[PDB]
Amino acid sequence: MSKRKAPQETLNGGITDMLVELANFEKNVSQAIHKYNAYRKAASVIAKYPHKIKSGAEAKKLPGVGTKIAEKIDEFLATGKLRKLEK
Repeated sequence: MSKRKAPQETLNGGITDMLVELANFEKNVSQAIHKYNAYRKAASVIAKYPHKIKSGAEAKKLPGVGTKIAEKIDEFLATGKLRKLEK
């Protein structure tokens, strides 16, 4: 796109894609602004991070990420797959 080229080594391009996607679902919805900044801020630092998050702690140390969104990051680096186990 002239100056804005895609990323050669997609590091955190899969995570931000799930935080930026649902993030729109937060603001796009009425009573969903608290969770909005959750992925909107976490996806911002990760989508614009110069390195990869090793464990969930590496995501919490980032400025803007809390323990809720950062907790989901640990599950990403932990196993990677997210079954539908709600218990």
